[PDB]
Amino acid sequence: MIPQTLTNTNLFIDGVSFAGDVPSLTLPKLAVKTEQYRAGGMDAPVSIDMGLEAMEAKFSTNGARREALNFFGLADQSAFNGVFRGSFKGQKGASVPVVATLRGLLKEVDPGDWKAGEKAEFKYAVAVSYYKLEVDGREVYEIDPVNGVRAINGVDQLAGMRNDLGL
Amino acid sequence: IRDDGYRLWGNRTLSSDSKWAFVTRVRTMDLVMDAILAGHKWAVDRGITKTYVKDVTEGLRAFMRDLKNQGAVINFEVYADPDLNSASQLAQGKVYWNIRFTDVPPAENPNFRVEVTDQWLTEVLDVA
Repeated sequence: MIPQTLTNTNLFIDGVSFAGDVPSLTLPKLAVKTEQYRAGGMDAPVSIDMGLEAMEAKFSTNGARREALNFFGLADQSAFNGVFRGSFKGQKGASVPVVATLRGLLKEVDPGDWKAGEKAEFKYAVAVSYYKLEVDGREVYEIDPVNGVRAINGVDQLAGMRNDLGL
Repeated sequence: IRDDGYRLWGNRTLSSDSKWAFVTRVRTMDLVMDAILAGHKWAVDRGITKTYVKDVTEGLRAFMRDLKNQGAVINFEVYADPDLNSASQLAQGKVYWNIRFTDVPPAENPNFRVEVTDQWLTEVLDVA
């Protein structure tokens, strides 16, 4: 392979670009909910899946930025839309985009300490109700809890439970 | 037949088919469905979801064990037709079911085989 690393990030909240004031992004940690399964005739657990964990995407701005402050605590959950973008560089110069469109509830706004000479950072966190990760313009993840979809290469892994539940 | 015109007597209908000889057979099949239909009027609306065909069978079986309970049938059989439920049929709104049952037979001809014996001529009428 080629040594490849992120060099640049961007954020689109509602189509508006945050191309001056987002120092840090955080994509949601996709964790499956394992239960360590030890049963008869075996000495070690085996970790069956039980569904996904709850996803939170957090991000920080350090200006005022009403274009992200006005999405806190709306009555409409899953109305914060948002696109986390990253450019992964690579040694040969072939920049690969990593774009994570996501949707949910902006669940906490954390204006930190305001010291005078120190940079003040508004920390936000969203409660992700839809998540699609595209790498090099190709769908890697697509997670929609309601309308239960877990696509991993465009392949919906939950077609098994969908016919079982009659969904 | 009797007693200043007292009782209606026959129970054969005017059919040329021995499968449909009794009016019991004709009336039961006619009014098992009129209870099935008037009772499943929700199946002509209610656009086809995934468990549409399952919720009709368990609805058909439920309004058919009420008929086995009161004695109209004996051991019905209801199931969705596996060979004719296509998706080309389902785009037209057609979906099929099979509602086999057995009707109760009328006791048309009780037969008495009566015999006069001299077997109990010694068991009684004797010093013993």
